Amino acid sequence: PNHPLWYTLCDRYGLYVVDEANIETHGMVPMNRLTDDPRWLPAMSERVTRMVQRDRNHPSVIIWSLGNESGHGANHDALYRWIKSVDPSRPVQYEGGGADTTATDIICPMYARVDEDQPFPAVPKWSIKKWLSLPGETRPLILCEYAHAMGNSLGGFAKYWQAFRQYPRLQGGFVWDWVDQSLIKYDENGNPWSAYGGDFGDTPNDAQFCM
Amino acid sequence: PNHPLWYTLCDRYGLYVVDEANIETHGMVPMNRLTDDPRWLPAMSERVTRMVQRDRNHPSVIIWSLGNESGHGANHDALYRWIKSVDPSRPVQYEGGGADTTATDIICPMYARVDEDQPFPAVPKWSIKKWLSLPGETRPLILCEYAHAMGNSLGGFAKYWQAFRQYPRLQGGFVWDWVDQSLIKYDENGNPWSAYGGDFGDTPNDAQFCM
Ligand SMILES: CC(C)S[C@@H]1O[C@H](CO)[C@H](O)[C@H](O)[C@H]1O
Ligand SMILES: CC(C)S[C@@H]1O[C@H](CO)[C@H](O)[C@H](O)[C@H]1O
Ligand code: NA
Ligand code: NA
Ligand code: NA
Ligand code: NA
Repeated sequence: PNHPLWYTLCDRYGLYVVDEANIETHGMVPMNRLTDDPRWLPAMSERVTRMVQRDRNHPSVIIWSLGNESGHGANHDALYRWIKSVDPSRPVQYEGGGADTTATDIICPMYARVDEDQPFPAVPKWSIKKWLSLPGETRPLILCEYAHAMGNSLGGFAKYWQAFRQYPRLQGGFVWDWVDQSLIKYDENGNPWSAYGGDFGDTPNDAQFCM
Repeated sequence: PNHPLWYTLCDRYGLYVVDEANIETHGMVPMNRLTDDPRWLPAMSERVTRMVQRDRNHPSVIIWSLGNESGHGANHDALYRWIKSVDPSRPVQYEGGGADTTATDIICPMYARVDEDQPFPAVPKWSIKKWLSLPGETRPLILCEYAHAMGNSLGGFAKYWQAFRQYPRLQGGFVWDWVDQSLIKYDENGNPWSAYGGDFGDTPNDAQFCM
């Protein structure tokens, strides 16, 4: 959840918002080790329930998200249903565990390509055009993350938009991401420079991936 | 419906057969002027019902077709249901009126392209990949006619098969078509040669489109 003023501005300037719970357990092995553990349901529930209690009156928020990269656990299904029950005015989405689980109203993959499939075991990233028509699938598809803008990037961006415009159910996505997470440091001449992972003695680190 | 021996051979050699009623009113304006006319329901019913009564015991026949290029009329819906009722063991298909009407269990367009949409009024031919995922659509797609092999042709044939293999619901199609409808004529020297439309004084005619 963001600083409270953010929603006020989106309400007034006009931007659709996906409000997301502060829940990410990416480094766990497997990714859903905590989210499928009932012992952690309480902690997770508050991160979801208290967000809804705080932001449910903001018109800018149109979709609720159960968090990010935490695999797919039984706790997600429980909280998915809690939200659907308490606030039926907004769809609920969550990408963990394959982007099309029982815990999401929207197929919301991250970095699924336009025409090329990436058949990873258990959690494949199908071509988005293909994903829509898989047997029995009927939901809209909006990428929660796509077009990783790291450095000299965004090659192939037009291919996504051509598909978005051609396929009714391909309803867009959220580019990753808005601003480089570089930090200011100062050299001997007191000149400020942009720093990334590892520049503060932090280790281990993932260097420029924060930009 | 074909010569009776054809079904015998298909049963024994092994070929899936689409048995089609002898009904085509392509030349009408609009194309469904007769098929939507109840006065013509009797004549049409016999062409469908008598076909089913004759070939319903052939295992090679796996799909029934209500005919060809006769637009979409109420008579089609009536006969679609008649077949569904008397023989639930075989899906019923029909391309007329848009290839995805209420008279077909299979999206069976003719010459719909792989990636390119052909937004014709009332009866558009959508890209086959796009067709499968249109809002609310769930049926399989098998082209009743594609890759018009007229003369030096079949360019782009590989594009269809790549799509067929990638998309579960794109289950193939029927190339148009098997053999040139050329007829033999003889010159002054008694030497035989292949003739087409117009070579018999027949006029008006459509020349080489029979091949
Ligand atoms: C396979 C790893 C790179 S995971 C990858 O790292 C990215 C770095 O910007 C983002 O955080 C993505 O959301 C994450 O899935
Ligand atoms: C005249 C075309 C626009 S209609 C086209 O003609 C073809 C000729 O081989 C086939 O008969 C197709 O089935 C028919 O739709
Ligand atoms: Na779209
Ligand atoms: Na990053
Ligand atoms: Na297929
Ligand atoms: Na022809």
